[PDB]
Amino acid sequence: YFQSMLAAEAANRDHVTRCVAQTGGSPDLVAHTAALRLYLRVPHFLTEWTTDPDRRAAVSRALALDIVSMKLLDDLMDDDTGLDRVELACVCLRLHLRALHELESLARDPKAVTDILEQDAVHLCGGQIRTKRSRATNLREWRAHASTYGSTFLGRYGALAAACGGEGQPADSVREFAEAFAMTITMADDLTDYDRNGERDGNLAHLMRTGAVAGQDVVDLLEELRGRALAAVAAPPGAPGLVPVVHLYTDDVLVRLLPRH
Amino acid sequence: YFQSMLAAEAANRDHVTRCVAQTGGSPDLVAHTAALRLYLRVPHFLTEWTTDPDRRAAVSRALALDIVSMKLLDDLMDDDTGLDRVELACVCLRLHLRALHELESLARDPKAVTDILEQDAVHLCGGQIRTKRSRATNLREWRAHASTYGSTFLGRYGALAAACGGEGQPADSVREFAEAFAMTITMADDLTDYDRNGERDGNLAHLMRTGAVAGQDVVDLLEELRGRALAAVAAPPGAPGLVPVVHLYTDDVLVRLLPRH
Ligand SMILES: CC(C)=CCC/C(C)=C/COP(=O)(O)OP(=O)(O)O
Ligand SMILES: CC(C)=CCC/C(C)=C/COP(=O)(O)OP(=O)(O)O
Repeated sequence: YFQSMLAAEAANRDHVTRCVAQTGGSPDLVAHTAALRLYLRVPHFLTEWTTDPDRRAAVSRALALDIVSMKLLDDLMDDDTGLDRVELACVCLRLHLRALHELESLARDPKAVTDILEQDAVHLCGGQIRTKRSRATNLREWRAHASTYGSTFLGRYGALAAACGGEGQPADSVREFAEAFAMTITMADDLTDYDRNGERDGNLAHLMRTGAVAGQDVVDLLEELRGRALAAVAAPPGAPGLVPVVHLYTDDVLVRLLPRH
Repeated sequence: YFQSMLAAEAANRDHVTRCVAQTGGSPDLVAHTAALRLYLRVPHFLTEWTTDPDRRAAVSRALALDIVSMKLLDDLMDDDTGLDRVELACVCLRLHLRALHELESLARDPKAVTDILEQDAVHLCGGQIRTKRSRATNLREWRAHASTYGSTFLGRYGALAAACGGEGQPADSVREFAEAFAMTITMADDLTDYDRNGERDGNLAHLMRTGAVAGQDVVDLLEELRGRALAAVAAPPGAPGLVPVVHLYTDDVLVRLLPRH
């Protein structure tokens, strides 16, 4: 099942790029949203605890919609991309409105969705505002900024994934996996995004390159995140299928990322 | 009651600027969202058909939240403003999430909100994408672009306003008022926004200044929009309180806007 994954990634990549295009997406944007592999695939992982296949394929795409929406919300603020700003915005909002719509139907408690989304919208947002204001300058201090725009971000789709997955789901363990997994990813993004498009202010790669964070710490943490992640997957019932993934990813930062630095 | 209005504008201006600030709003943004008079006031009009005072004050603020959210969504795409992009985005999303949350509680049919929002999200969005792509060059052709980002935009809060206002509301007449009123506003924005911050491509002011639209047509339409608006206010029960407003505004474009051109 390092198949089931790319099949859902293909299925979610299709649903999204079809909403993107039919809304006025340009050939550079449908193309952009189609190439957001990780985002499109992540939903599959968040719904691993979900039993019925259809409802699984269901919530997997719903999440993929809002996740990309959110993504484009970024690209519009970061402003790098080079795509048109007008589209990025509409399409963003479009996709969202939609995810809300579908997620809202796959819910047991309709009111449930808007709950999760609101619960800490202040943390998620004030956290990414301040994150980019007072750029971090040390681990205990980067792992704090990464705990918001990263951990809490995915934490929520984790919760949604659970509120729309169908009763008998380790509600909070799903979230634990989400929040844990998410950070290993952020480190994966920082350790890579320094080399590729030369970055440096607040970056987790720079802070290592200037004795502001010991490589041994980075690792310690990366190893804790696996621990924390693998822990939540076990929680009963348990998501055997994710055990391989958690390793596959954490092992990838360790193997091909941390070495460059 | 050209009082009840500024009192609700003051009440909605407060609710919003308090969410904006507590989320990380900068002193230039809380200041910006506080000065968005029209947006903050419009909700009051959309809930004129609503009987109970509390639920009215209720849905009036809820709408004010998403309306500003949407506004800032713009400012981020237009990109003019000069505020930080990171905030505009977060705060935007914040405010939204919130409006959804409150509106969602003042609903009879929870699922109802996400319905309205989705119903034509493709029209609202594809409409504002294409609107700015193939910039308009004549009335029958500007009044078409204005029929989306403008009419349908407010049409929806109109519908929400009705789905959260409380049974026994001219569901569709509220929307008629919204969509009608909205366009008179857009003309008010174009007829003014040409002089102020020198604009010209697709602008309803330019197209008059180059024989692409006869002033007599502009007026004909402005007069139809009042007709259409005043019509929906009458629809039973009827919103006597809005009759003065509809005039007050349409009469203002006629009196102090159309003359400059
Ligand atoms: C609060 C909001 C609107 C957040 C933006 C959405 C988000 C968390 C994107 C993840 O990007 P990333 O952190 O994985 O990397 P990159 O900066 O390259 O997109
Ligand atoms: C579809 C989206 C996200 C639309 C933006 C929100 C909106 C309709 C703002 C109204 O602005 P306006 O038309 O009254 O004038 P201005 O361009 O000056 O803000």
